[PDB]
Amino acid sequence: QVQLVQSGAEVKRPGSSVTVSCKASGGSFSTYALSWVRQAPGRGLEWMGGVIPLLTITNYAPRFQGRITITADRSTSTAYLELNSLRPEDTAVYYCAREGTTGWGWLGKPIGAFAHWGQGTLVTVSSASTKGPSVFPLAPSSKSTSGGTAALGCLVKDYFPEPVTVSWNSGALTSGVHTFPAVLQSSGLYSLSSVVTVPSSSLGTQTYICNVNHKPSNTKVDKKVEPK
Amino acid sequence: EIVLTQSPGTQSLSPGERATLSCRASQSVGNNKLAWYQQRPGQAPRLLIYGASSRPSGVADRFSGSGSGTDFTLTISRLEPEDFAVYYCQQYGQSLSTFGQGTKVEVKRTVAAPSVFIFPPSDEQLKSGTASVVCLLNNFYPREAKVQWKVDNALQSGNSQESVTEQDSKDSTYSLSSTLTLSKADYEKHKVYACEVTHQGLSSPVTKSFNRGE
Amino acid sequence: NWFDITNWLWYIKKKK
Repeated sequence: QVQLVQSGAEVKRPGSSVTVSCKASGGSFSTYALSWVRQAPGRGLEWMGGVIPLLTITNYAPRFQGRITITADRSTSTAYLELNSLRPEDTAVYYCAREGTTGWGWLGKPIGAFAHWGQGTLVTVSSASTKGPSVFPLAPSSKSTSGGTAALGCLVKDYFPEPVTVSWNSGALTSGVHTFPAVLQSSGLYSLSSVVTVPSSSLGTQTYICNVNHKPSNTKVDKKVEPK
Repeated sequence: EIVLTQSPGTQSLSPGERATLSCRASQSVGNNKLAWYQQRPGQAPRLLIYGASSRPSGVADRFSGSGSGTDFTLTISRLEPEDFAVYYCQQYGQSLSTFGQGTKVEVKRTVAAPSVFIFPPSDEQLKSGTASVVCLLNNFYPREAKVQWKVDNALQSGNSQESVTEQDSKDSTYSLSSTLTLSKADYEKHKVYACEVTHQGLSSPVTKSFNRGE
Repeated sequence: NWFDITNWLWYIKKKK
């Protein structure tokens, strides 16, 4: 089975160059085309270019011609993507993809289309430094106590880089939970919120705790959210 | 460069219904080298069709591709729960390969007005010198919604950001969160903080607000 | 078309 494994996420300063790797296992490596496709947050897929290892023949999209270099190391079945003069607009998930083949096995006739994809590599172009978030409570309104539904949550603000994961009551509470996509502030730091709706009548008999985890800064906070 | 147009960009359909997605090319696609991919949130794309109509082994046969030249179509005979995702077409008929902008197939459901909640800044944050006010628009449909922040009836601009969740897998609704941020000093210069919401399910704008220090 | 090169290569090593 053909598998593609990419290198880990990276934070790069504006103007620098980034190199992403993609190691293939299974099937042939030298005679099948390998391409790189990127996807900026909330945007569509964009083909950047590709390479055919055996002939060391590259093919770059005009938009990247002059800023990109794709190479392949046949000795380790690894393909590389280098993108220079990075700008914030280059922040995206970069995927390597190999064309599929016909019939059984994976050494059949090539189809051109991308049948095999790597897991993707998030490249963040920023001047920001690693920072853990502050976790603030979003206390349930005291204007709904008597019956009805109440909303409460946690504001996870000013962290870098992505990601952050949030759970409630150590994963025991999932019903009604909404954890929003982070937004990028003018400071270059991220902020996100997580909320949950629950019966107003439970605010005095049940404890609600948001578990926030930001591995890069080792920020692991369990914030108890209660009525003010 | 061959430009691929996928219109509409979104299709709201019900489970079990048939779906036909269009991909129009600005010029003839050589040898019908047109592919279709499916992509779910947080996942890598998956090849569904290649060569305009060929389906790789493993891909459900409820997916079929047709067309040639500059007119291609992906057909989903009957939508299963896992078929609600984004679909991209791609042409590789010439060295410069291009993708369409994608079409999101989402679940159509009855209109649901948002339940609005406003949250004043926490005492903990205020102690740090900053004040973030959060507005939550919960469980609404369709996705289109608008939030306007007003401070002492003054419309705000440039000091807020918002984001929206993926369609809920269980009730097919969306939720939106918006944060208004000011320095503690500026926060203390105003009294009324309000979030005004507009949505198809609301005959008139809904406003939630609070008075600072009350 | 660059995307047709590998198909051609396939036929090559398959013939001789």
